[PDB]
Amino acid sequence: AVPFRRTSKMKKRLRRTHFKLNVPGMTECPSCGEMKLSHRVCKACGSYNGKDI
Amino acid sequence: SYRKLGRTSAQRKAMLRDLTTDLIINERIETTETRAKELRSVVEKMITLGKRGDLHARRQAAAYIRNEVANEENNQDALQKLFSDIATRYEERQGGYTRIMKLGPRRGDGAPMAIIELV
Amino acid sequence: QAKAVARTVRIAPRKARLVMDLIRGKQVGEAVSILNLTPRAASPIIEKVLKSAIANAEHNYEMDANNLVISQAFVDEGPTLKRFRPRAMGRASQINKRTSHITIVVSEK
Amino acid sequence: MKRTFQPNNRKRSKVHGFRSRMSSKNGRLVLARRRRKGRKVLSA
RNA sequence: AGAUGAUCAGGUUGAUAGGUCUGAGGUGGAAGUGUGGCGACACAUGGAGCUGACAGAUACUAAUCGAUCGAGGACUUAACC
RNA sequence: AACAGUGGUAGGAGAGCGUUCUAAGGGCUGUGAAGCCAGACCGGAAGGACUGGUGGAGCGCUUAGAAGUGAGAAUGCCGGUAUGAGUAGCGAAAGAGGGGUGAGAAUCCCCUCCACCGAAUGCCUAAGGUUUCCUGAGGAAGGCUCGUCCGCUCAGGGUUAG
RNA sequence: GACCGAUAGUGAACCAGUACCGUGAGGGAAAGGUGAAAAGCACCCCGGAAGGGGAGUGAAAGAGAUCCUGAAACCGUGUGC
RNA sequence: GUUAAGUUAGAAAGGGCGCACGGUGGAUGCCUUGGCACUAGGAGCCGAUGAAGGACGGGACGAACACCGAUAUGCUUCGGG
Repeated sequence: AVPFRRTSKMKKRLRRTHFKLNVPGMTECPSCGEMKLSHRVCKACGSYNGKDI
Repeated sequence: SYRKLGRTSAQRKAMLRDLTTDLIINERIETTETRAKELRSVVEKMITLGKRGDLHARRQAAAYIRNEVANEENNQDALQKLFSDIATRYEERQGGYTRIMKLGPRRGDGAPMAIIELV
Repeated sequence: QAKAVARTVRIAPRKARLVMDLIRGKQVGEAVSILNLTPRAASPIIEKVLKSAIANAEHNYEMDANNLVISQAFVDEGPTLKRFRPRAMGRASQINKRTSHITIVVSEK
Repeated sequence: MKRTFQPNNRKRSKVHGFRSRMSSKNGRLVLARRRRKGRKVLSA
C-alpha cells in the first residue's frame, strides 16, 4: 500500500498531461462587446438574449 | 426522476418550501441552478392552484407554503398574494410561469448560480 | 517590451501554472476574458499582474495596448512556509504553505 | 480521558516551591545547580 | 445512457426536458355544505379528492446569439488511355 | 639497448596527487584576487592549466615542515527539496432567502422563516487559565477554505465591598 | 598561538541556559554579514494592499532590508535533434 | 488522368537529450564582533553595618536590554579631561 519506488519526473509529467484546464465556451456580449459564457449572462452589460435584467 | 440536492427528504422539502415562499414574495431570486430546476415544477404547480382559487386549493397551498409576509402596509401574506395577484396575472397562460437565466459560478463553491423569475 | 511580476504571493505554483498554460502566447484582451471567466483562485492574481504589465508598457514604453501579446509567462516556486498538522497519536505532519513568483512579459506582434 | 497533570498552584508551590526547596539540604543543592547553570526560573 | 469522460435523443420549419391539459395506474370516498345522532360518528353531495418519475398531445418556459476544428490530396512502376 | 614480465580479494612494500596552516625566497592582484558557472585543453592516475562569464578582495608558485588532511553508504547527524499527488483528509449535528457593507462575500452584519438543545448544548460558580472581556482600526501569519470577520495583530479602556 | 572561523569554535559570535519540552529534578536548540557612507528608493504609473515597472541615489540596485558570493538537489519557460 | 501493386516521408497530446535564461535553497570562498588553550603579574573570599542571587519598580517618550533604587536612566567631593 505504498510506492515500492519513487516516481520519476518523466512519468510524473506523462500523468500530468491530461491534468489541465480547457478554456470556457466563450462568446461576446453583443450589447457592450466584451466576452461572456455561452447561454449565460454578461455580468458587465447585465444583459442576455437582447434583454437587460 | 427528481433530485436530492445533498439533503434528506424533510430538509429538502423545507428548502423548496422556503424558496417557493421567497420567490412568491420577491418575484426574482438568485440561487444555484439545480435548486431552481427543482423549484420550477412545484412553483408552477402552486400557481395552478392559485388559478383554481378554490378553498381546497387554498388549504393545499397553505399546507405547503410558509406563513410569511409578502407586502407590508397591507398585512398581506404570501398565500393571499399568490392567489389574488398571480392568478390575476396569469389567467391566460398555460404553464411556463418561470424563467431560469444562468449566471456564472461562485467564488467559494465554484457553484453555477442562476436567477429565477416569474415569467 | 515590458514586464510585470508578483513576487511572494501565498498560492501554490502548480495551480498558477495551469492557469497561465491556458493563455501562454495570446492576445491580452482575450487573455483577460479567459481570466475573468474561468473559475480558479489564481485568475484574479494573474489578470492583476497582467494589467500592471500592460500599464507599464503604455506608460513607460507606449506600445499600443491593443496590439500586444504575451511573449512569455511563467511561475517560480518561492519561499514556502512550514506548518504542522497534529495528526493522530501525537504525530504531526509537515505542511507546505507554498508561495509563487508570477512573471509575465508582454510585447507586440 | 483523564490525564496526569491536574493543576493546583497550591500543590505546586508546596511541593516544588521555594520554601520547600530551602527547607531541605538537597533542595538547597538544587538551587545551587539551578543557579550556576543560570536558569531564570529557579523554582516555582 | 451514465462514476467522470463517453453513448444516445434534441437544440426554434422543434415536442429534448419541465410545465399545462387529457388519461393510465395507485390510494381509497377529499374539503366545505347539508341531514340523522346528546355525542363519538354515519349518510349524500361524489369511484370523490389527491397523485413522483408512466404515454398522448400542447411552442407556455428553457435548449439564444456565438465560437472552434476540419480537405486540398507524395513518389516509382505495370495496365487502359 | 636486449631479454623476460606486468589478472588479483585479505594482506605486505614502494612511488606519488590533492587540501589547511607555518617559515624562507621569489611573485599575482581594482588594468579585477579567492570562490562560483561554462567550455571541444594537458597529464599514466590521483589531478592540473588556459579562455570567457559572475563576483568585488585577497591568493598562488618553489623548497621544506606540521596536520582536526580527501567520504557514496553507519535503518549515520543537521539542513534543504522531491516522490506519493493536486491524492487522502478538511474533525459528529439544517439551513434558505432578501437587504447592507465592502475593492472583493456561500462563509461578515441586520431581517424573516425553518431546524437542534432544553436534569441541557440553558442560568450561577470552583479549581485552572491570566486580558482571552469592551470599543475602534487591520487582514501578513494563525482560523484545516474564504474572510470585509475573532478567543488573531495593533491601539486605547475596563475589575470600586465594614 | 605553524588554535576555530558561524554544522566549526564556549551549549551560547545575534537579548541563551533564552525559546521550547517536562509535575519535577532535569533536558535544551535554532538564528552572523546592505552599503565606505542611509545617500534606504522624492516623484510617476498598475494595483485595495502586498508586490512590481519606470525615474532617482550609489562604483554597483542583477545591493533594495534573508541586504557579500550564492553551488547542488528541486522547480519551471523557450528551443536545435 | 484512372485503376492496381509497392515504396518512403511527416507527424507530437505529451515526452527524452543538449543548450540558453530564471527561481528556490543555502553550501562554498572572504571577513569577524565571539570563543579555545596558555604565559607573566595581581588578587584569592563575600556576609546580621544584612551577602551572593533575584522579584518589583524608576526615563518626557510604550515593552526589552543595560544602569539605578522612592535621593530610582543619578548625588557629594576629591582628582583627571
